[PDB]
Amino acid sequence: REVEHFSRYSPSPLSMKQLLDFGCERTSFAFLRQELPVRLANILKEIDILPTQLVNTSSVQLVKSWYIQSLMDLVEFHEKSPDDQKALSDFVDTLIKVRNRHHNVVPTMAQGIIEYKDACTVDPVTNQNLQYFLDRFYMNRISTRMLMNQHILIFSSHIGSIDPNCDVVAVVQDAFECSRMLCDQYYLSSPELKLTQVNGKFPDQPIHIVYVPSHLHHMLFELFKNAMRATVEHQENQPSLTPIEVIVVLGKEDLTIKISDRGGGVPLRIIDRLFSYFGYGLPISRLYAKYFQGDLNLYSLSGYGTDAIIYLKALSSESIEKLPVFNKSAFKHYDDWC
Amino acid sequence: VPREVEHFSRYSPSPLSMKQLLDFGSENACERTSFAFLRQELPVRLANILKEIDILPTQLVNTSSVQLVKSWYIQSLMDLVEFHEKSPDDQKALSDFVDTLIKVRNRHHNVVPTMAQGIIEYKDACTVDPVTNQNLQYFLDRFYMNRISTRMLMNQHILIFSDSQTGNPSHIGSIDPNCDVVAVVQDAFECSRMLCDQYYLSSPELKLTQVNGKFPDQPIHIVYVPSHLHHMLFELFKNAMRATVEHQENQPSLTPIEVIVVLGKEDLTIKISDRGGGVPLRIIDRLFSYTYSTAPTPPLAGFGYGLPISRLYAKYFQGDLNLYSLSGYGTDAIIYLKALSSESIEKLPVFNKSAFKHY
Ligand SMILES: Nc1ncnc2c1ncn2[C@@H]1O[C@H](COP(=O)(O)OP(=O)(O)O)[C@@H](O)[C@H]1O
Ligand SMILES: N#Cc1c[nH]c2ncccc12
Ligand SMILES: [Mg+2]
Repeated sequence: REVEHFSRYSPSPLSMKQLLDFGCERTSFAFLRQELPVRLANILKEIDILPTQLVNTSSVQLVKSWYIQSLMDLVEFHEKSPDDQKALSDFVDTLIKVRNRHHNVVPTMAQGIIEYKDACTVDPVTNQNLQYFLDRFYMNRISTRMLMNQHILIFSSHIGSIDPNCDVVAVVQDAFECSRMLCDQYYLSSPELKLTQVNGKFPDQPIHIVYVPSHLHHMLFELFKNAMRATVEHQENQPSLTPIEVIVVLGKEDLTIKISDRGGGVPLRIIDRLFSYFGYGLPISRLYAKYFQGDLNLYSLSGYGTDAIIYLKALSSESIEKLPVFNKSAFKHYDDWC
Repeated sequence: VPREVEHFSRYSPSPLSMKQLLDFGSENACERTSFAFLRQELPVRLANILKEIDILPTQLVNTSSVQLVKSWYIQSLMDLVEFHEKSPDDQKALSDFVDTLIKVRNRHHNVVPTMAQGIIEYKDACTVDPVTNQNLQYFLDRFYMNRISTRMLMNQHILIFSDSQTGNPSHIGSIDPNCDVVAVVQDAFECSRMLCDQYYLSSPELKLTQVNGKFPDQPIHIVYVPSHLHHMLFELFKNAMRATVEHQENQPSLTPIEVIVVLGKEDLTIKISDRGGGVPLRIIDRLFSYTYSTAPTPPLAGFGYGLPISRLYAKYFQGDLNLYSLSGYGTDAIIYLKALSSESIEKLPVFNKSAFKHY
């Protein structure tokens, strides 16, 4: 019942500036007790149009059961007053419970997908719909986790998960070292980092933007793992490893990071496969980039190496949630060239 | 439209590979067979695009420029259908067919500027331009790709079977089976340099590197149409040179344009890198719209055809062209070409229900 009702609302996207300028507990409580059920209900309605053999997997049934229970947990606060202190404190406890309940959503959904794909025939249309759904499902989770964690961290130098002066280069170095450690453990060697930076907006000044560092770290860690693996495997018959070159550029509207390796590249024919849905790190990393209207692209030189590029909005006011909405256009989405 | 247009528009174009075009021009060279194919295929391709011309905005179709293009295509279609009664064994028919292709080629010589002129007028008289009108962008990709394909096929026949039009001795028609990619890069760069020097009295240098992953240390060759490759590189070099000079105009020297040519198992990839300040990601898509240009409309820049037309040439044989920019620093332009001639297959538009739906 509650699912159908709240699915009629459209999600309300927030800017990073809103999350900053705002971060009153009563206001956050009133907003989130409405907004989180809306987002949960919207994606629940989309789960119901997936193939029947996929929805009936124990994994998708778990996700659906968790999301429905969290929606009901949150809807129960609509009968409470924002002035009710126990309700404010219980709301924090409930968000923590919901976050704990959703801790394993990503690997559980992935398990359902893998089980369905391995067991059943998947026509090309269905395969494209699964890509469409998974992008939207995982973006939806990124967004609910973002909002809930903001309220938890603030009300239970950063404003919640947002660093208003994110040291981009420092995140790049941290993500690279994380990948380096795993590369050394597995291969006994790893490429070095050759980093340069260009502050076009503020010449010679350090590069800072408003951003969620954990998101940026996730994107860079995944790209570095892939670039290090490609370098080591492509150059296994070599004494030394070519470095991974990174340039960080702050323009007027955009913050760009380009990661270059000489790991042999990938044929253009199959480059898109890397973004197909464990092999989920790259498509999810692109979701993180697009979440606040950024983007993540790969362009490879098969036989030589690969360039990975992250785009982020440089202005917090333009960093607005990109949210999926279950509406006529979505349902409809589910030969002019030879 | 004439009955011949309606009839032949019902057929789908038949795409060929460069391997076929090569074979049909050398070992499998049979003038009769090429005649039999082209006298049907060229009407089909002309009729298919003529149907899409009819559904353009009435204010655009009625420009003298578009009406002329339509009149040219119809006459060429009629010229070709007149050969449907003749026998391939008729040597006079084969000779007349060559003469007719030369006539059609000369007639279509000014199609691209004529169509572009029409778009310009339709923009001044109605404020409608491909930048904001997705239907016009959609049509122009298909119209220009269609012309690329018909010019390709007719030129192949002319340059192989005509008495006086022999083309390049080392080529099979317009196809170089051993295209020296790096040599075309250098030639295109020099062409762009000469034009850049006339607008700015300076031009960046070329820093070229090459990697033959498929045949290490060997010169990089693929089967390709060098004129098409030259056009793409020339347009991308013009863009990189303008961006570089104007962005570094207060600097004692110019950073070079860096080019890497890589031959892999399936791909030939050319990346052109500049330090010309880059482009905001927001407007990246706008860049590939016909007529979009940050320069005033006039030539070095301003007509806004470089990127979309160059992308058409790349995609014509299943390649691609992308642009990735670091706003505030520079831009990487990347060309992808198929390394195998058997996979270099014509990418052709077809007029059908799907096409009609897009409009
Ligand atoms: N390498 C580059 N660096 C910066 N901007 C570029 C680059 N290449 C293209 N552009 C932008 O894309 C626009 C469209 O380019 P193009 O289609 O070649 O037409 P034109 O060169 O006539 O403008 C240009 O006006 C320019 O603003
Ligand atoms: N992300 C990423 C990658 C960066 N380099 C790569 N080389 C081969 C395959 C994937 C990648
Ligand atoms: Mg240009």
